Amino acid sequence: YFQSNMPILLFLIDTSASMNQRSHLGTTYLDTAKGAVETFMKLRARDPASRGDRYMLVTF
Amino acid sequence: DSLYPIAVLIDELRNEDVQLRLNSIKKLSTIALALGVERTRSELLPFLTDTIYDEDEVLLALAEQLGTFTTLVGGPEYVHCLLPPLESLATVEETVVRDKAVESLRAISHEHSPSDLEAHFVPLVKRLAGGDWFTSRTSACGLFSVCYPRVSSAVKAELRQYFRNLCSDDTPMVRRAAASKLGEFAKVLELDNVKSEIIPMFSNLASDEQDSVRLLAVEACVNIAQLLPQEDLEALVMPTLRQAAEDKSWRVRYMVADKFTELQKAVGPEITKTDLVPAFQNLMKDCEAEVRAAASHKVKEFCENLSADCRENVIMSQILPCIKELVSDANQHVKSALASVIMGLSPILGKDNTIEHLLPLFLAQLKDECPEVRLNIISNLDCVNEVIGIRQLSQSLLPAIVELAEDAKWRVRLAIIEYMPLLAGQLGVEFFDEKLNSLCMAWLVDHVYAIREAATSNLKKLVEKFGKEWAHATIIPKVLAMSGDPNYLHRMTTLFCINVLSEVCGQDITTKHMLPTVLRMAGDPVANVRFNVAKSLQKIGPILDNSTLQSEVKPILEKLTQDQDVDVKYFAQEALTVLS
Amino acid sequence: FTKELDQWIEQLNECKQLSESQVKSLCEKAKEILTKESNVQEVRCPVTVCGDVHGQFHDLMELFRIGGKSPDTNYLFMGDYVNRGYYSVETVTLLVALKVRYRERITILRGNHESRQITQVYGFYDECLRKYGNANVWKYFTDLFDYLPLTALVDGQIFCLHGGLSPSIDTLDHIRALDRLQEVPHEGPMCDLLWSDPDDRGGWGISPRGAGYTFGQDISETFNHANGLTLVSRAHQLVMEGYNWCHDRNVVTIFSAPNYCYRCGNQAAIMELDDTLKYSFLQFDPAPRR
Ligand SMILES: [Mn+2]
Ligand SMILES: [Mn+2]
Repeated sequence: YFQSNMPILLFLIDTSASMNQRSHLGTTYLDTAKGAVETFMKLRARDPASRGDRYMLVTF
Repeated sequence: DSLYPIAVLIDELRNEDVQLRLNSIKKLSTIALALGVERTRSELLPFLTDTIYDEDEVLLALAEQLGTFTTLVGGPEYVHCLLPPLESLATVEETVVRDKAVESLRAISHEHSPSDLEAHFVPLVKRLAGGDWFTSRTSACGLFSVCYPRVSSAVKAELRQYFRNLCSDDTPMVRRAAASKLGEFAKVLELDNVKSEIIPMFSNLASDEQDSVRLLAVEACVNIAQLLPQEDLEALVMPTLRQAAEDKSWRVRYMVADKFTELQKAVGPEITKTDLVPAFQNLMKDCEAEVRAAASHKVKEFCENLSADCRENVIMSQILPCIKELVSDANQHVKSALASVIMGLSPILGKDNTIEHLLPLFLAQLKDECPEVRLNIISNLDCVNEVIGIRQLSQSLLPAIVELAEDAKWRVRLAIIEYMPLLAGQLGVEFFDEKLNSLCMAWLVDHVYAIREAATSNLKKLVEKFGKEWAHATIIPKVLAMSGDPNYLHRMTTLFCINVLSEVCGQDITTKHMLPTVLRMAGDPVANVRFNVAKSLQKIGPILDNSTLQSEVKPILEKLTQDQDVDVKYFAQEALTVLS
Repeated sequence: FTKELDQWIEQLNECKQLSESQVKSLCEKAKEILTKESNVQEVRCPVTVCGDVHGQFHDLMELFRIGGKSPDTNYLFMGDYVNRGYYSVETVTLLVALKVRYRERITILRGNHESRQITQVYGFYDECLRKYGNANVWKYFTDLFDYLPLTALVDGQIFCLHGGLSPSIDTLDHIRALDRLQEVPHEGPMCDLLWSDPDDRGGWGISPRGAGYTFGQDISETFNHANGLTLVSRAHQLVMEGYNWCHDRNVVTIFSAPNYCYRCGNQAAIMELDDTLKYSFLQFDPAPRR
């Protein structure tokens, strides 16, 4: 009746220009955020339930 | 005590590093030499046999070692003691170890004398063929060909019986090994015994359920046909070849196709005329592309080997329409396979037949989209040239090959370059200048270096044919223009052209036209051009007049031998020595 | 000494390996030659730039037939001479021999496969064992790989390199300041130069590989502007057409290994740069093998 087995992962990435600040890594905050989303999905993919996950992207 | 080489110092080397184990096995000769030969046979070889290891490379090295162990075991007399450990190696799951063990077994077979072969080797073969595991059974197949020639007749009949049983075994890979080794095994047998024992089982192999065994049967079909007398092939081999050529599996038909020429050679021409040409026909007209390509490459070899009295009739009545349909084949590999051999039919058919029938087929393949087709067609242009002369070449094929001098793939252009001397040698100065001289010049500025090199080498032959006045009027001005080019590749190309041109242009032209251009390139900014100038001055030194050496060539080489680039220094000083 | 080197080059052109002692002496000479080279080698303008060869010896012979013979043609090789090929030993030995014989005509950079771990995993070690029976030749070559320059700089404009750019590297002075005498690390400035790739993204990113970064067009634009470069020549990635322009002509990838793993069916290209930096890519197909 309702599919709760397909979770929605909405990512609200801050795209304000303040996210151009550079860490000690030499990458920007936005680069860290993109890498964080990628790492999040790499970690999520270990779970077999990760199939059917809806990934969404909204910005500022 | 820990000093016995046999057990101790060997079973301690089972460390994680495999390379140490291979090193121990590689140097197994030294431990054996340290031990007494009687002690070796008593203690070393039973240890090798009884113990079982589980590393493929060590086992392979061990099997390779045992093939040369006859000197360190007590000579050929006691060589039978090497049979148990190799037997243990012949029963392993890994196939490569099994093949190496069989190779070692048949290598030490020669060391045995007939009596020992009957006493020890033949029971070993019986055990291997009679083993519970199929691996030993396949291993036994390769052992028949070396034990057979040097045993008694009763033992030979026994060997025939066990090979027949092995061939008729229920296990597939055993049948595969038996079919693979059937050709080698039947080589040494008696001919009547071949007919009685080998042939019925061979025909049974060709009619088996599995397709790989049938493939190996057709593989062995060539040797089996070659062995037999010609009066027997209509009833023994030919029905089997007819069965095989119509097999459902395309692999069996394919490997029939590659073996077709050898079948033709073996069975004799009249049998081929009667029975092989429909088999060849429906192999070329077959549905599968692989078998069509396999048959296409055998067309020249097949047709050339027929009887000349009935040869051309066979070709035009059966082969030629099938060729016409293959030239327009959908698959490019079939067309390429046909292209590599199609020009070979020109001397066979004759001049008029080639013009009326083969020449449109050449033209169609010369304009094919596939580069392999175009490349394979041009490579055999000398044959059609010698057959139809050059008037027909200029009429029919010259516009097509001129279009191929600008081909996308450079190997096509390389073939055209390689075939320019022939045309030049068979055509006049006027016609060549009208059509082909610009083509010869267009290649000197090609992107590919191999094309430029081939064109440079081709200029030497062109000057040899058409004289040096023609070179001074047509060749030299377009070469000298390349010296002023901003790309250093083209300047180096002129240096290479001068290298090959000084030899044929003579003393005067080299001295007054080519040398001043060579000398002015010593001030080039590219070091590559500079040391190639040094190389050229070395090379055109002999064919220059001796008066301008010390006056003109020597100062430039002296300036170059103190240059800043080390390579320019080296080649300049090498030139200085060669000038003497 | 030079005659013997010429004999080795003639022999190696026919795909016959050298003996262990020959490889030892060759790598000794190559070490003493590669000590003097900077991390950012300076290459004069007329040069041919080649990408990965990866041990495909006959494809290297096709490359020489296309671009020309050394020393007549100046060559810049951007690493990855070993692994994924059947003739890694012959390939790397010929390239090292050409470097020793023709010092100023050959530039051989370090690829990401010029390391002990990658060679151990991906078949250069296995090939050395098969062709020599001991790992001493592998030891000599891997010790020599530490000596290879990281990057080159043609005319001061074109920045040849194997992998790409690093978040920690902003200038060429940083590259010149690196200590390249070491095994390539898993993380750090030296790893990215051999492991990074360009991407159609914004800014930096995590490489799909286990090492390096992936960088967008703005990264290469800022790098080129800050370092006065007009182009970043590159290798390290399969290109179906042999070469590909990226980042609005700021980066070009060059792959010189046609039919890369003998299955990819790719073309191979080489960037021929003439005296006046006018480039031209020579695409070529794999050689006909007997
Ligand atoms: Mn790479
Ligand atoms: Mn690579």
